[PDB]
Amino acid sequence: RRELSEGLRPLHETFLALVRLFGAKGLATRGLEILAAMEKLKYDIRQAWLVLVEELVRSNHLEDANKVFLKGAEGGLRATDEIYDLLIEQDCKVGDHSNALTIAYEMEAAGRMATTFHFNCLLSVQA
Amino acid sequence: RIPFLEEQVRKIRDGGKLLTMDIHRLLLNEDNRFDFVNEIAAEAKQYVENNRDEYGAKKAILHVLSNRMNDAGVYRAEAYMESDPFKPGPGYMKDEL
Amino acid sequence: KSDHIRARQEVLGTTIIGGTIPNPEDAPESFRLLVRELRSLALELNHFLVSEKNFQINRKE
Amino acid sequence: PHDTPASQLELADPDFYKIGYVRSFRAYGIEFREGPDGYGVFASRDVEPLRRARVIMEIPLELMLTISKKLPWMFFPDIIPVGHPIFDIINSTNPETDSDLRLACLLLYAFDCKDNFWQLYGDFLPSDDECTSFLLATEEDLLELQDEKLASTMREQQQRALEFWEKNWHSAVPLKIKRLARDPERFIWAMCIAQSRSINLQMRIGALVQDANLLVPYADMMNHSFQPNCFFHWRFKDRMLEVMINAGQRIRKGDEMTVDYMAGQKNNFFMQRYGFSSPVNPWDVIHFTGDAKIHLDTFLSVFNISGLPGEYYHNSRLSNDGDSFVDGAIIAAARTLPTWSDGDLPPIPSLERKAVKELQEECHQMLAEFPTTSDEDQKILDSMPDCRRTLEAAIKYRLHRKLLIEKVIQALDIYQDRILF
Amino acid sequence: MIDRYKHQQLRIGSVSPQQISAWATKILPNGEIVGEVTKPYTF
Repeated sequence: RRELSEGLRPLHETFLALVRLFGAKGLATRGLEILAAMEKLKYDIRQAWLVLVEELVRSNHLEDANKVFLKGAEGGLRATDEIYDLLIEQDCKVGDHSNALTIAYEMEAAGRMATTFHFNCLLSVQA
Repeated sequence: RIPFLEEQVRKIRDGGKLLTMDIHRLLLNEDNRFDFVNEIAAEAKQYVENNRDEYGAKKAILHVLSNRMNDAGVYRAEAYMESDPFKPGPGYMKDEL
Repeated sequence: KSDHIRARQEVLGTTIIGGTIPNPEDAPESFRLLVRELRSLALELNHFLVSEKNFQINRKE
Repeated sequence: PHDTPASQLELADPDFYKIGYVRSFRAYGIEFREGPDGYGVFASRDVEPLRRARVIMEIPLELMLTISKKLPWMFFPDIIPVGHPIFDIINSTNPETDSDLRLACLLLYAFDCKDNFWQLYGDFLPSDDECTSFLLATEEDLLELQDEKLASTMREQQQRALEFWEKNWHSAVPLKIKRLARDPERFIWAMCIAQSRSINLQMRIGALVQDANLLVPYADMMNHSFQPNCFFHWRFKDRMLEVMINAGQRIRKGDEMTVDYMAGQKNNFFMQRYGFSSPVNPWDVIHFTGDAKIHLDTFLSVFNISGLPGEYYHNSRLSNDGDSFVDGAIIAAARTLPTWSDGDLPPIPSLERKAVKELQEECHQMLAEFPTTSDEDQKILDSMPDCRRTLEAAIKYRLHRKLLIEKVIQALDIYQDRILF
Repeated sequence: MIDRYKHQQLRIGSVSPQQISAWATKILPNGEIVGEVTKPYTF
């Protein structure tokens, strides 16, 4: 806030560190506020959103990471294959088949097809 | 250029065969025609939900097809709707045999 | 256009206003009749659609 | 008369479009203009950002030469009759490594085959003098390249071409084969045309979906760019290859339509296959053995580079004009420069200054390694207005590499300056 | 290419008298049970 009141646009590294700290603690809503602040400042929010969802998965906040990923996918952003695999595997291990199937549908819509790994993860819950 | 092909092209444009040609051209760029039909239906539903009063004498499906044709480099009238300039007056309608 | 009383009632309103006609999800009166008849014959019939998302069974009446 | 890249060139012959037109080739919104470098495709209409792609070219399959990639050699433009020994020559090749030989043989037979579109299209093809490929190059050009690896590879490819011609086109060969390539220079030119104008696309004809190497007319007249405006899509129903403008991009009258070959390759592969080099190549790699490491995040920040390491672009929206120093050269630098990233640890100015000074020393060493300078290369280039295309390509490659090293030095200096704000 | 999974299963079987009773049994506000037909009169 002091840097912003100073009239200087904050660096991308500062916002990235703030997003990482919010993901480590678990404050997904403040992370989305930071992402919107980055977007209104014309910064690209793909890498920051990926770091946010990765930290939320690591911080055991699976549902928050899932809804943040769904919001990002609805926005139009794309995700890396590792994020897809991590989200699907964690959702299937927890037992949430709905979010896993939704992430798989979003992945197939984004152009990446599904392999035997995702289907086995889904069948782990379907059985 | 054939010399005596004015009336034929005029009748092709007036009758509505342009719609059939555009449908064939848009189906020549689609694997499954059923998904194309569903996509056109969804786009027309969005157009109707956006502006209800706009339609009623202008077809949203024809509007979608005309927008898709215009975005492809081919000029088409909006929703393939044309008026007869030679109409005699109000309340007078042509008889198409 | 044939049997769905509610949908048919809504069709006139949607056409007069100009809104899009939603796809009916309830069973027609012909199916409901069958169920009633078969259950008069002591035979049950339930739709029982299952959601692929959360694996839950939902009865349609 | 507004100055446009198309206006400087001259319009092409009407016949060039006509031969395709009578055979169903169709072009919408584009003009063909000839020049000193060669034919090129330019726009003739203002196109606003579109929701979907627009088709500028429709090229039928009956005007193309296509060979399948895998072992079953299927010629869907089946101009080779059964039992012809040209198929025996084509099949007697390794399936994986050598594909230009089969395309060259097919092009030669198409030139021989009557009532074929390529018989008329070959006149507009670049001649041996107009061709810029390094297969049609002397030893002087390979020596002027100043790169031993690339010169050795090109010499080995020329040797392979000569050996293949001497093996397949022997004296006892039938006359129908001998009339194809009577001299080895014709076969070398055929291989040059095949290599410099090959397209690798997946096509579907009927029920079969396969990947193949095709020689498509009117699609090889588009120049190369790393920010393409068009791409080669395939239409299976009409069995035509269509060039479509990228969606969401604004094209104005006079712009040059461009397509990308080998997205993600260094200038070595470009200079090897197409005989071309670009100073703004974002995939160039400069081998630095210095122990020093620059900070990647601060570098991309000071140079306003956004995106993942697999997709880098200059965010000119944050750029607010001004900085135009940023281009593909600095992107390739950031990709090749040794970088360190350790969580969120902030960079130290003294360590980064030592790193950039060591990098500048190593870059000055590498620049001194070449027995020439940028000014000397530019003077040699302007001194020879008309000369061999291969020598011009060689000196341009040298100048591009030297300018890349110089721009890396300048970018390191700008980083050292701007890091302390 | 994950398909859109639609799962609908109609089921038929013999019904217990308890279910055919619960199809008609209703509890009025006073507390009586309705549903039993006992008189042949229609109108």
